[PDB]
Amino acid sequence: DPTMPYMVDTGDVTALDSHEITISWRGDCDYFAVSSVEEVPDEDDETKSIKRRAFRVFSREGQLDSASEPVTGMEHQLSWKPQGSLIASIQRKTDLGEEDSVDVIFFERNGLRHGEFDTRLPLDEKVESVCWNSNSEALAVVLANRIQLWTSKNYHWYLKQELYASDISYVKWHPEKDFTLMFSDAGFINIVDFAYKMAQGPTLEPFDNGTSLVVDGRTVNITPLALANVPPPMYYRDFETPGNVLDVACSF
Amino acid sequence: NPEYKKKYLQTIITAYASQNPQNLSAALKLISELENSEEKDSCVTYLCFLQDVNVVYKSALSLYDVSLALLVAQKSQMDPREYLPFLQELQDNEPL
Amino acid sequence: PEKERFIQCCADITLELTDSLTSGTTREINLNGLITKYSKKYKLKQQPRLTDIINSIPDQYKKYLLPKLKAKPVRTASGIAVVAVMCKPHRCPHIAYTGNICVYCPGGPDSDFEYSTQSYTGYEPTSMRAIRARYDPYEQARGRVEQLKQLGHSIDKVEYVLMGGTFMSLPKEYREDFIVKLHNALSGFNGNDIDEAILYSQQSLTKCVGITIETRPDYCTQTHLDDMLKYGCTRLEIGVQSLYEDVARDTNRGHTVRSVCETFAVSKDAGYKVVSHMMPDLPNVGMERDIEQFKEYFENPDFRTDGLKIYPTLVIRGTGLYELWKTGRYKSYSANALVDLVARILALVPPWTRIYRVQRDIPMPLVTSGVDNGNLRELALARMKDLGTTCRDVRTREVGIQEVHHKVQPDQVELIRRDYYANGGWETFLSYEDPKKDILIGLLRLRKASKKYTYRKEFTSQRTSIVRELHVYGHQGFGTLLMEEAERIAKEEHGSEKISVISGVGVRNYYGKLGYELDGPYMSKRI
Amino acid sequence: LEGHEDWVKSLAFRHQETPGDYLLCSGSQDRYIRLWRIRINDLIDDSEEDSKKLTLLSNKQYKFQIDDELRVGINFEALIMGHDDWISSLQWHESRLQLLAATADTSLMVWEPDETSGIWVCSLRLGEMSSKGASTATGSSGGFWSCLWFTHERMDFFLTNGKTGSWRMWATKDNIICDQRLGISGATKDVTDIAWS
Amino acid sequence: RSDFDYNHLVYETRDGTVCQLDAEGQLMEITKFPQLVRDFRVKRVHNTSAEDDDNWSAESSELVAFGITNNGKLFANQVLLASAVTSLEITDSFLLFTTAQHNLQFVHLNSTDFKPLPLVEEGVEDERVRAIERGSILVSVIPSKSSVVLQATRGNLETIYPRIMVLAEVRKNIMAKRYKEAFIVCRTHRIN
Ligand SMILES: C[C@H]1O[C@@H](n2cnc3c(N)ncnc32)[C@H](O)[C@@H]1O
Ligand code: SF4
Repeated sequence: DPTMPYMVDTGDVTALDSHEITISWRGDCDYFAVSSVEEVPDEDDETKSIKRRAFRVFSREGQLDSASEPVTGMEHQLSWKPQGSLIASIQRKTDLGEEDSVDVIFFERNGLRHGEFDTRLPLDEKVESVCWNSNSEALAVVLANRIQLWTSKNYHWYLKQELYASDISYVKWHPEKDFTLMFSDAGFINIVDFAYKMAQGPTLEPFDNGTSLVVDGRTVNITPLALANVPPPMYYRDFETPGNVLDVACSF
Repeated sequence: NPEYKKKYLQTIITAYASQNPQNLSAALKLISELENSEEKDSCVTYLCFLQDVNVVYKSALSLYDVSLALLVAQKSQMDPREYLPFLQELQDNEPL
Repeated sequence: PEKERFIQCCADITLELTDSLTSGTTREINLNGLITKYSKKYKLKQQPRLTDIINSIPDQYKKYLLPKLKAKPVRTASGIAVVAVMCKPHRCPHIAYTGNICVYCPGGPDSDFEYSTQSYTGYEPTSMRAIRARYDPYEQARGRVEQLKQLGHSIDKVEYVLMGGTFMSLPKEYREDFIVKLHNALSGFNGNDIDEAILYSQQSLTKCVGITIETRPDYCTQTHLDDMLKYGCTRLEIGVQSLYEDVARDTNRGHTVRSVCETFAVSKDAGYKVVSHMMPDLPNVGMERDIEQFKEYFENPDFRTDGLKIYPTLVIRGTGLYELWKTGRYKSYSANALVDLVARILALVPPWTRIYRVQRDIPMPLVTSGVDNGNLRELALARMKDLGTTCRDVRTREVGIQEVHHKVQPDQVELIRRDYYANGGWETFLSYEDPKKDILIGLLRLRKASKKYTYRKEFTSQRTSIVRELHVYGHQGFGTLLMEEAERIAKEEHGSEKISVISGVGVRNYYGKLGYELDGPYMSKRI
Repeated sequence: LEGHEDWVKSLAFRHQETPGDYLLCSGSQDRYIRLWRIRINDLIDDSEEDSKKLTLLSNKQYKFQIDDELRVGINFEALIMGHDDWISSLQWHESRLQLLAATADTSLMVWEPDETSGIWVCSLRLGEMSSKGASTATGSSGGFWSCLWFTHERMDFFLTNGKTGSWRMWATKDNIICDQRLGISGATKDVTDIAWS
Repeated sequence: RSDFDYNHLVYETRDGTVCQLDAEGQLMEITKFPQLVRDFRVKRVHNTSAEDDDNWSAESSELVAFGITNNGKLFANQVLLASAVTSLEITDSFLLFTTAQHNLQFVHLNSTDFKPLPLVEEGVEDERVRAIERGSILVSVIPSKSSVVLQATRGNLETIYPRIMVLAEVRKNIMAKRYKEAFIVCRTHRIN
């Protein structure tokens, strides 16, 4: 029998979860999100209650406003995109084979899952937290010894940069000016700043084609606009790398 | 060049109809001067699409020809009762 | 007498105007005044109209003097006379396998209305025309085209719309009969076989320049798309109403958003053009999520459809929403709030997407609560001007409305080309436009048939670029320019060996002079 | 033959009651009818061309050889105006020079040559009783299909499809007084239930 | 980044000073800026006029660096030609920038001396400025096709053919005396 409703698929908790409650303010600072680990005596096999990770969204007056969708494998990560939508968290998704990849997931103020992107991180990698830029344009993912920068032009979240450090405690964004990240690497205060750049090929009139190269972490996509004006979410004959690319340039 | 007149007639017609003095006399003269019944009618249709049919028909009259006038008057929407007797009377009289 | 002097007044007016116009002379006093000076000798209520005098001109003079009163391109020059018809009332498919019908569709077969088709209230002009024709396609089409002829239009490119419920949920014989009847009422052929009807309509005068069939995402499978392309369909209209799955679930919608997106991809890869319906003020949405979904709609490269239809949620008696609005569970927006919301949404419409309509024309005396006025777009544009930003909609930048509303003429035409990625495909959007004044003169969409989703035996055989839509409104050799540039793109930019344009059966001859040969339901051309 | 501007719905030759010449009518979708004069050899009656008679192009005469010798000089003869809609069916008379035009505007009428100016006028017209074929609320485009026209002793019967599966009769004595006689009926689609009284 | 002609190399220091570099490895301080710029370009621009001096030659060279910072201000050797610009791209004989006033602005690269440009008032309607959709950032330029490729904020590419580039192509083809390739190219971009 064809049906409209979708099955329940109750959530659960992971193994590398950090059992500390976390709090995030949204950019307008009119609601805040609190994430915790909680166990519920669910109707599904009420004999033994199920422990998982959940969160709630409260108003500025402390009033509880919304609960969260029960997702199988949320972690202690949680951050609110300063635009005011898409609370960002992370998920293990470790039930069935080849479906196992830690992925950043999104939620709304209703706490109903809405969109995600698959971090190309190894399954066993430990992720400390996530963050958002001041203007909500870039999202930083922090791990034990490396930070990742993500952006999105057409919902295709690129891995723009990966800063390699030794021992990362916390990572912050500059509030008044975006693209200025700071962190504490092994007892050192480190400041990094970023700026958009067009990886342009030569524009010199003899044999030029606007060979714009876009980095996608392990990928380097090509677009010779003078040959095939491919819109950005697709690309023209990309090439790969062994690791995570930092920046690219094109020969004359 | 004879070849240009052979081929690029419609250019010359456009030129004659485009100059502000509107040298339609030369245009219709050269159109009738063509020794054909296929291209000449095509050029007349082209001219009527380009230049107003009433003025071009008046110019055809002023060119002292009735056959060309009758050919044009089939593009002017006037009732044929209102010009066919006229063209017949013009046709069956002395030149002067 | 009362009216005879009116008839003879119209007669003398016609004869005198014909005599004056034969040698090329205009009138003086807008004949109605001259009409009265003779017909109102006793002033017995004789009130003529422009249609009245037009229905008096003799045939030989009528067909040649009529267009000398109208000059708006899309009105009488482009002549895409939108002629809407309706199918017999029937119950929309999902009701069977869910339990109840959509929770916001007013009217139908088992509402307080016994006569109106689903999602209709039997009071729109189309509904009275359908009933006075008893939902028969032949009478509907003949009457509408004849009413258009009477009102002085010189219509030559009839474009059909098949409104009312889901037309795709009917027995195949009935739909075949409906389409054959439409094409027959257009051309004049009196046959019964769909193949012959198409073949006849292709040569027909008063070309069937296309036909639109609003439907549902589930009923647009491969076989259904093959059926509608057999019919002659050129644009699809798909109900979406929400990108949030919870709203679709709570509205008894019966189709997931993922299904909608898949259908979008496969239909756009079948050469169609899709126009989607986008309902604001759906229950459990709120202004924040309304703006969110309308901002994502053009931002997610998966939907990005070429048309749009914003239909603010109107509650009407008898629906599933009256038993939920009466209890106060759901409260509508505010008039100012909704006007502002429409302003902000329209601020985000990209240049290629055309806003086909705004809030439904369901009568005010029947709506329980919703939009107050009936001129929502007027206030939306006024508020847009107040906010400073401006609209990029095709319909708000095309030449035809500007020449009569804005009264602005175009003088800086230039070639512009967008190139975006939608529904898994690379879609180019060529146009000739006015950069200084933002006036669109001609447009042409174009798509690279994606390997993932294309299925037509005409396309999977060799790489193909589809000219999904070509439209010229306001010398005038534009279609030629756009078509040539599209050829160049498909040869170099796309690397496609055969470029094929989907076309309404009426216009299939126009591409003949362009060197296209008819392959299946498309007008194709190898390269 | 050219002179029509739209599709040619129906056409019908007339009886060669005068050898060497007869009439052929062609009715279009553009609400026009055109009468063409077929003239066989020795009756072709050309125009003396050595003296310029100034013929119009629309009056072009098509001359052709059937085998090599029957020179046929078919020439346009008349333009019948004002049918208000398509001409679904047209048909001559047995003897008289009257042309029957059955149109799609729920109307059927009869033309004849004017006894004065040699042109054609509306001799008779029927179907003005309010109806629209498959509907009846408003008429105007949606009535009469094919027509038959046959004369008994002194009775010009007109027989016409009513776009509802029912025939319509009109019997008229000489040319004016016409009255409806009984016709037949029947459904156009499948018949399902037959309930006896 | 590399030089405009790729025969050199350039860089910028945290001081705000832009310096050069060659294949051999010899540097020279190119210029300095009022503040360090988050992006820049370099060009040894030449000059020309109606009647060129030095026996009709354009060898009057000068190295210039066009830079842009976070505040939004374009610098051509310590001068402020425009403010609040979003992005730039230089090319043979042209400099393009998006002025964040929803217009693309051209500067010909035939002046050794740079002086602040006029403001683009409302309705200027000139071959220099060109109207552009809001939020659009310039991405690339192909003079060989005379096509400026931008990318609007929502993320859909957009190729325009600005008036001045096709016009310059038309002129250079008129001198070249083809009258057909020039005519073909111009009629394609419906010209006058
Ligand atoms: C015809 C289009 O309008 C939508 N629709 C359904 N019910 C209503 C209503 N009450 N008001 C406006 N639009 C409505 C249909 O769902 C479809 O999207
Ligand atoms: S929601 Fe769709 S299927 Fe349901 S009644 Fe409305 S149009 Fe029909």
